[PDB]
Amino acid sequence: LSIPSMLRQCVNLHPDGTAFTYIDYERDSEGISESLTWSQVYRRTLNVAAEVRRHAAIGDRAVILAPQGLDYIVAFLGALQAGLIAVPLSAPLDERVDAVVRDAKPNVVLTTSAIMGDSPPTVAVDQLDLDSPIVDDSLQTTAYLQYTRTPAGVMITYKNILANFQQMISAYFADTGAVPPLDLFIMSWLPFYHDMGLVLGVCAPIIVGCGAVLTSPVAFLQRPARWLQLMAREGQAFSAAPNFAFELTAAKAIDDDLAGLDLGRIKTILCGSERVHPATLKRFVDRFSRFNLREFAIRPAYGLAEATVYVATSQAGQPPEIRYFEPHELSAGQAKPCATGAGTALVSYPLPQSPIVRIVDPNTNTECPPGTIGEIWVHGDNVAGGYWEKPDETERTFGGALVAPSAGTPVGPWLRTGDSGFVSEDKFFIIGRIKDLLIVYGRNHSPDDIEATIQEITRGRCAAIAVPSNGVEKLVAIVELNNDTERLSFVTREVTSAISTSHGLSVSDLVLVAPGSIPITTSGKVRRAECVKLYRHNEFTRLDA
Ligand SMILES: Nc1ncnc2c1ncn2[C@@H]1O[C@H](COS(=O)(=O)NC(=O)CCCCCCCCCCOc2ccccc2)[C@@H](O)[C@H]1O
Repeated sequence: LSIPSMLRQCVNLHPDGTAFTYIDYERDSEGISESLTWSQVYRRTLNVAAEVRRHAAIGDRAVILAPQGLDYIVAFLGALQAGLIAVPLSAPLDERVDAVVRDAKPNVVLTTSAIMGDSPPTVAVDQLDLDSPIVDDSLQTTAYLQYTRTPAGVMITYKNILANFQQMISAYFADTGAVPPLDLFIMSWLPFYHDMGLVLGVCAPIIVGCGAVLTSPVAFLQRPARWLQLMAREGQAFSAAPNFAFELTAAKAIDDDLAGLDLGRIKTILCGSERVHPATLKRFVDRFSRFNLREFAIRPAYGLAEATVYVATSQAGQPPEIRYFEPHELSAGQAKPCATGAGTALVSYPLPQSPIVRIVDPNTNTECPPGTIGEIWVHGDNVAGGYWEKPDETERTFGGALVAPSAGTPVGPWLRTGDSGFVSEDKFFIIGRIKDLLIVYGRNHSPDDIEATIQEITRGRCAAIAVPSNGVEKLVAIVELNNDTERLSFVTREVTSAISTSHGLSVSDLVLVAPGSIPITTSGKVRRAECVKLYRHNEFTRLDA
């Protein structure tokens, strides 16, 4: 039923089995290990549940404001144990944190003494005696709020979680009868305050019944090779990452750091949370196949917080499948398949069985014929019931109703994803986020394709954004370069020409910025939203000024 009850079952079956292992690279460049069996994490959880019960009631929200580590896991679990709606947030570094706190009106804050320095009662869980030897007041419905201009908290129920896990276990392990191997372990460096990192690092170990090897996204960014190192531990690894993490690892990992790594036991590496670029997948597999990385272990995956996490993934037992389409028709709105190597390449996602996806005209609420691009709509029991205390926004995002649905298609409710895609053959494809699209003379260009063009030339971070000006959208590219005045001219004319010939677009402004200037998250590739208003308020410093 609930995560607390599943954790108590983990303790019953395998009290002394290892549940969570956290590798901390902050003091020791090589990582200090600290591990909890099922019984020990349960004890900590119960102690946190006792402490939160002094401050909040069943149903109250509990904000978690801790760094990545075991204390975060035990704050979150202890909150669910005492029947509180957890709110996983990031450690203060912030304005969106106070906006979330105002929205969720929490009755307790769970944090650590270290960031205690950075009103509801505040608990430093590390300063609690967490290993001192009941509180099962768990809810059977709402587990936690997942926060993503006003901050909207996705209500995630235990039903959402279990349904998404059943869909996930079945698609990821369809080749083994929806049974994961005995050898499975979870490895993740993804932040626990993002949906991918929370469901994979914290929730999955309990629901699947395996242990997790965990670390911090700052450890991964410092030395991406550690990711491969930790996945190559004993057993069959299951991990996940955004596309730029695949690129970064292919780029910055030294073959000396990988002395004697066996990557052949890695069960699954999901690639998600952003557009999956075939070129990235090929660079990753071509560079790490030497260590026995299996190509069928790379699994592109699509989802969003509003669907708990998972919507679709590639066929189990096969390497990712790539399809090719004519780009002029793609911008026109039509998917026309073309020969291998011609046109744009898109990762083929098999139409999922559960949840179900449809391609729908956002202006008429009617399905699109195959090959016609529209908005991806999602139906299924993993789709959240709404945004916390936001009835109107809930209605606009979750209340998709299909007019004259096709045979076998529910009328509603549909989750409108904001993503543009199409169906070809019996696979569907994701173009990208609609708000990020560049519309020029009635045509639609995707910023992921523009940035993939620019990157190959720059080898750095990009953002292709749309700046409105006197009734149209103008193309602007924020381009990170390594840090003379001719060399700058070489890159500007190269990139400008590459966008001209590959897209038929004129670049209205190329902003050469230093590395780190484009807003990125720890798990977000680029916030093209933020780029637009940083550029409009002239907050960028160029290298050629
Ligand atoms: N594959 C993709 N291609 C293109 N765009 C993608 C995309 N995925 C997300 N996006 C973009 O990102 C938007 C959503 O952003 S978001 O709300 O913050 N959330 C996200 O993006 C998260 C989506 C990730 C996909 C599935 C992650 C699996 C999670 C762990 C499995 O645990 C298990 C399960 C079983 C066994 C062991 C472990 C989406 O609206 C879309 O625009």
